Amino acid sequence: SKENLPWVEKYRPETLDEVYGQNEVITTVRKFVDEGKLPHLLFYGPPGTGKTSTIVALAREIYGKNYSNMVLELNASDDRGIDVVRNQIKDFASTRQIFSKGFKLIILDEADAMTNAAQNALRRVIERYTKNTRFCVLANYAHKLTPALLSRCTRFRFQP
Amino acid sequence: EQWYEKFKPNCLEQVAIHKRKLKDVQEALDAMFLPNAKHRILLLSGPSGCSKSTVIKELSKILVPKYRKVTEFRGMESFSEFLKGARYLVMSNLSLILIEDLPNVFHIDTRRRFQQLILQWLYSSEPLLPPLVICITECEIPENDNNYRKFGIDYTFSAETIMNKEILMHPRLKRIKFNPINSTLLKKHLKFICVQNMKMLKEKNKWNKRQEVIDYIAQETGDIRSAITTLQFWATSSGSLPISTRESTISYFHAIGKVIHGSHSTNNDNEMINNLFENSNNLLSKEDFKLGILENYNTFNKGEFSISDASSIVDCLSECDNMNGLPESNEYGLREVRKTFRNISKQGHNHGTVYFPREWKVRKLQNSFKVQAEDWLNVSLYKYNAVHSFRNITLEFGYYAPLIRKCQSYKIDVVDRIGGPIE
Amino acid sequence: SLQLPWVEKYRPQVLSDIVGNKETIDRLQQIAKDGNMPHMIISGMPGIGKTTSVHCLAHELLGRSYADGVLELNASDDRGIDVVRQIKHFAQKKLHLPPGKHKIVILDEADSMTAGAQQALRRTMELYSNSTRFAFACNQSNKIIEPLQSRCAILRYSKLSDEDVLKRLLQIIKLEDVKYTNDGLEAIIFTAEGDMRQAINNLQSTVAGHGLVNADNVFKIVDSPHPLIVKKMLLASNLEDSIQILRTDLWKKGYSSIDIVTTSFRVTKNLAQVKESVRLEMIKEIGLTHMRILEGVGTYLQLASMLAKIHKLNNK
Amino acid sequence: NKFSASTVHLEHITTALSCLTPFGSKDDVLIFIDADGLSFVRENNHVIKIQLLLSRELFMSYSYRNETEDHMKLCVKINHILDSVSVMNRNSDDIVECTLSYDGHGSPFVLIFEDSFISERVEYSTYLIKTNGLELDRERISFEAIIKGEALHSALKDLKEIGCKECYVYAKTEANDENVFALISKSQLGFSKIKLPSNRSILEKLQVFDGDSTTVIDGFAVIGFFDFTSFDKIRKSTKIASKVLFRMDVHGVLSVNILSQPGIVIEVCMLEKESAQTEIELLMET
Amino acid sequence: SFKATITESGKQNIWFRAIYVLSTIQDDIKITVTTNELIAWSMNETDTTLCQVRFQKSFFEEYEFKGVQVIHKLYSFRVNGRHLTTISRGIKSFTIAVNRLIVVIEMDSLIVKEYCPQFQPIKYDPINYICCNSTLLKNFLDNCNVNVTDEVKLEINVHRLSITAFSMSNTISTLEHYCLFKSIIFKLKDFKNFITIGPSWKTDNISLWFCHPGDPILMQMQKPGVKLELVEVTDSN
DNA sequence: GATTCGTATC
DNA sequence: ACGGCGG
Ligand SMILES: Nc1ncnc2c1ncn2[C@@H]1O[C@H](COP(=O)(O)OP(=O)(O)OP(O)(O)=S)[C@@H](O)[C@H]1O
Ligand SMILES: Nc1ncnc2c1ncn2[C@@H]1O[C@H](COP(=O)(O)OP(=O)(O)OP(O)(O)=S)[C@@H](O)[C@H]1O
Ligand SMILES: Nc1ncnc2c1ncn2[C@@H]1O[C@H](COP(=O)(O)OP(=O)(O)OP(O)(O)=S)[C@@H](O)[C@H]1O
Ligand SMILES: [Mg+2]
Ligand SMILES: [Mg+2]
Ligand SMILES: [Mg+2]
Repeated sequence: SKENLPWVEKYRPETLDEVYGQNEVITTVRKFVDEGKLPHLLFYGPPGTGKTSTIVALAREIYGKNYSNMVLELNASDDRGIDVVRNQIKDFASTRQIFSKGFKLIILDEADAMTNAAQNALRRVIERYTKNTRFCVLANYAHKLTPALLSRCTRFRFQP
Repeated sequence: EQWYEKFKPNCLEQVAIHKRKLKDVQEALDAMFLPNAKHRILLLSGPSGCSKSTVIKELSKILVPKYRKVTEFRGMESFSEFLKGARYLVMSNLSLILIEDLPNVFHIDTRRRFQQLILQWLYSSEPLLPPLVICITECEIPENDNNYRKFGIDYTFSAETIMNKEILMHPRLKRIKFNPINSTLLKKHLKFICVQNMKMLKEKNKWNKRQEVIDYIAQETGDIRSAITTLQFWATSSGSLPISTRESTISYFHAIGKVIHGSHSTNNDNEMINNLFENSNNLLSKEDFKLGILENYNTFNKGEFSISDASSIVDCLSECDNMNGLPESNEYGLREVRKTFRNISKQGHNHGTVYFPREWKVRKLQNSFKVQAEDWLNVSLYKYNAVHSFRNITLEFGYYAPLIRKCQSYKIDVVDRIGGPIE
Repeated sequence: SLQLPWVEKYRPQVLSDIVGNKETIDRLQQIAKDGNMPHMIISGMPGIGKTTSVHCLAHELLGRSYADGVLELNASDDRGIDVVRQIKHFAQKKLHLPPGKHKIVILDEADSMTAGAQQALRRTMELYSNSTRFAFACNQSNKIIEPLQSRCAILRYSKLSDEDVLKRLLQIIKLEDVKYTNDGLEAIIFTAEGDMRQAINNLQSTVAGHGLVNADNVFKIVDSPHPLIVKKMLLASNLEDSIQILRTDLWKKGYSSIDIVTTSFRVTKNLAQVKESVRLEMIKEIGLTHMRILEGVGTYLQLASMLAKIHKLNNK
Repeated sequence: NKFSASTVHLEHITTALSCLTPFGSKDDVLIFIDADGLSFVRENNHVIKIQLLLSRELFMSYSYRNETEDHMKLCVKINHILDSVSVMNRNSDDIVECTLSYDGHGSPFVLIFEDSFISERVEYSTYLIKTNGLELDRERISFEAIIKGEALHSALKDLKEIGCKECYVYAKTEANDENVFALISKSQLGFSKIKLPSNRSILEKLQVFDGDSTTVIDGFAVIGFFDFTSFDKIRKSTKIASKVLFRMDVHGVLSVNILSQPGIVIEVCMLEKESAQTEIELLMET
Repeated sequence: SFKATITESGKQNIWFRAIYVLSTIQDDIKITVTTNELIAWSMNETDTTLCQVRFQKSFFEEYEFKGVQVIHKLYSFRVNGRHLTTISRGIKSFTIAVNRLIVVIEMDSLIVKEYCPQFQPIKYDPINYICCNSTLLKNFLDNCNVNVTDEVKLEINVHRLSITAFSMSNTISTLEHYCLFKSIIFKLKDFKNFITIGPSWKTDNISLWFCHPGDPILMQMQKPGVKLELVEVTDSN
């Protein structure tokens, strides 16, 4: 089951307790979760620092058993062109969250590989449906993201 | 309504156009209203807001009710149906047809259809046709959303790229290029507007300080419409709101001249270069610009500068050519060229004239050489069971093989140097 | 799960609550009252109020007809030539507006539109100028074709100063009764770098994390702009200090080498008090390092070599 | 074989597959195998879900010899199945006996077509499983309408022809037998309305509740703002529907129940947009 | 002010086909309004064709009448052809009335559909004889594709009448009222549409009035309560 | 932007 | 059953 997995995947943190090294960002996001308001987050740092683990554990302490109906995770393995942003993300954001755990979450892992047109179109999806959804952006290289996208996202730096 | 719509000219004398250009347009138009007029089309090209269509409207409000309205198009084959019914406007329907509305030319298919339909118009066998006029506004097309097409009409929206050479060269097509409105006309008209609004400008207390802005605007833009819009915005304002007018794009040779000689507006090299990259990165990011720099850096002092400077310039260009298409490469090359030409520049230099690179001619000649070599190869393969690599054709056979195949003929095969002789 | 973020919770609803661009905002209020708003193009940098001012203008102008009067289109919506051929029915619509009022077509992010769409927008702006007006909002005005800029009045929004950022932060703080100190707010403004949205986000994060907005708490969760650390590294006298910055404040902090190289390129472009020959030599060295990084060698030794070459070309 | 089902009425499974096409045409399909019947589940963008069910009574043989687990789940692509059955239906006029089969986890989904002379056998590769959270609360229904299939299909076709970028639904029953049910569309034409009749042959039953499915009140209407992209996904299913049941709760979930004539049962769950309300009320009071 | 209702099958069909032809002539179909008739008509980009269809008050079950231009009062308005051609696309009662047009549809299944298309007030803008049968021209014209053939030649002779869509051609023996008291060339994309309006209200003669090559040609058809008119220009020289 | 020719005007 | 609704 979980005994035939590589140690890099077998020891993936499941709660924010098990994420070590990054203390300030973890404390801040825990307080954000408890206070009930979560801004549009942007996680930046070297590879293998615990960004995906942190956001996934946060979205498991924010939703629970509905972590599969409230979180939409898109990454580089999926097409994220202009049509994808205009249709899939827009329809996920416009729809209602069945009231479950307040706002819905959208995790954009490896956003540095996204085209500039998609990032530019995502600007008016981030700030229009912010009342229903919160976007999280994970990236290793900040130079590939438009400055407008960086403006509307709260930057948390994952140190080595 | 808006000053550029309320103070529109009612006669030609209120039109902001040069006298000579006006004469050329008038004589051409009148000649196009003749039963059998050599010229069938009148392609007016130029920057935006140069009275390209204002003058045409005024002129067709005089010429039309003399040999007989402007019937403007409204932009796949819809333009075909429009032009299929734009030919019946014959005598008693003579109505100068103006095509300021360009059927979408950013789409390959309808661009080709536009070109091939205007060609059919040019080669029409009908004995009587209406005066056809097309207005094209030359405006650099900004950098798209990663568009990898990077085709011709994805850099500049110009007549050359919308039409094909044949169209623009057809004997029956007359082209009259238009120039930005000169500061003389701009001041002359921006003052007429002020003597029509001196009332509000007086109570506003700006009627006194009106010639300052009338001159700054006349020196900042050649666009009459933008000038009037800026004047309206400044006049209706209250405070010291900054006077900002639209921004125009430099030309290819204009950019080359700015890189080589510089600009009088700015004596700062860094600021000028940075602004050129910011506003013009759709040309400074094309290899033809570096080829133009290489071809025209000898037009400084007519080519009477030290050889060390030329060596440094060309060495830097070669070094930046192996930096890939990186942004730093051009910023280094242009900066080095400008530095080199700044240190050597003085007073007393009768600079030369710049020219476009001849690389396209070399590529066409290379294609011709390839076409020549292929025939030789297949002839040999069918007549001598001989396979020869193109490298050996370009280094040995191209010269020896025709000499032998011609001299043996001297006593189907090639008798001339493959691809023409070396000069 | 009921609170909205302070960026959206405190978005201005009236033109009087938009800090900065004093003259431009006053002009906008005058247009709101007088009417007859011209075609406008609003440029500037992120976080200055180019959309919070166009929406406020449309509100205060149309008013009760803000539902049948403001056709908002942005990058998130399809804006091809076909859409521009939604923008024609809206213009042809007749609505009984108060005298001097016109319908507004807010095309947010007009810099991302296709050129065919703009070439058709010219037709719409020419045939229906007497009933509807267009308000383009963009970040770079050159991305709008010159024929469209010809018909519009260009209004350029400058960077927000420290005073207009401090005033809005004080308003938000008094509304949110958070605790602060002068140094903390100064640090928030310093890290904002003329961005109101980033300043609000940083203040919200500092309040949530700790509660007291002082220098230490702000700087332990918000980092000083790295362009400024790149500039400090590139202007060092001797190579010891430059490499020291490169390591401590850029490598051990988690910044990627490619990010450092790109930031160094921009810093060199905008650097002052350096000769043109020195600047172009540094540009060449940075370009070579960028080439090496893109080819796969993303190592700290390459950046150290680049700094060594920069110092070598500085000292001679 | 842990599961085996045989049938000759292949038109039923063909209609099941053509009723699964609207929910995207190249993606993954979930098939749930249980003793009661055979069910296909599809989900799109986490906003809409379809669930067709082929009962045991539709097959002469339905073994389900699996004993370790009560239900079996497998994920297979739909493009493969569509592209196969498309060329298999070339000679559909022959007496074909379809045979479904599944041997458990790690084994392919078999689909044998025997014509008594040729026995075509296809093994569909099964993929890992990424679909119930999108279900309305049964104790919170705000309105329950039973509508005839043909009328709803005609209304959906009309809305398609009008474009219908956005759609609205109304459910008001006034003091008398004033059952009002309408499908308003935000289209190019403007604000278009399709009102279902109050007669009992088209609208058999309309009942509006106060979010508890027990207390019936009159004079209040429940408004549903739905994206017509998702709302058109039920058109292909209503084409073969005898009666259609509409149910929506206060959480903004519309559950379309389609029954065919025994035939096939289709359940579609649709999410409501964030959100014009006063315009809706003023247009229908007019 | 206006309220008109259509409550028959073929009448709805003729209304639909006329509306579609007007929509395919111009994007915005133009309808003027008279106390005794309903006038619908269109225009061309190059001002070449003029198709007008008039519906008398006897064509509607009720024709109550209570922008405005006097000449008798007259309301003229513009509405999108493509939008209103889908509204008129079984129907029991088709009611049209009037700043957005009002049209009511009541299906035989008691389904009532409401539409509110926007309309724009505007101002009204108002030899030899041939009486050939419509169907003989219909079969030939339906066999002509607009893309491949654009012009039609009308050569009228006392012996016979031959029409050539150019060079596919057909001949009709001399016709009922070929009063000469010639050669005419005009378009085709609208002629087929006009000749196919009429044969929609099944319950069929077209009139060609032309004078000179430079003069327009008039087409007229007759219906119990519908009037059909088409004017097209011909090559001058 | 540079050169050369050609005006128009003070 | 036949007409209409790749560059
Ligand atoms: N702080 C941490 N505590 C414990 N394990 C960690 C931590 N950070 C990373 N890991 C382990 O490293 C693995 C990879 O880290 P991830 O968080 O999944 O990826 P990442 O850190 O976001 O790097 P990138 O940018 O995605 S390549 C995890 O599955 C964990 O097993
Ligand atoms: N004195 C003047 N002379 C000429 N045009 C004037 C004058 N005063 C106002 N105008 C207006 O300025 C505008 C100039 O438009 P044009 O130059 O004719 O169009 P254009 O050249 O195609 O510009 P673009 O490229 O389409 S934006 C028109 O609307 C004129 O009515
Ligand atoms: N002048 C201003 N005064 C006060 N708050 C402002 C101002 N400008 C922006 N904001 C804040 O910034 C957020 C709204 O951002 P916008 O003004 O829409 O940014 P923007 O100028 O449109 O930049 P882009 O083009 O969207 S990246 C809200 O949190 C506002 O409170
Ligand atoms: Mg990751
Ligand atoms: Mg013009
Ligand atoms: Mg904005």
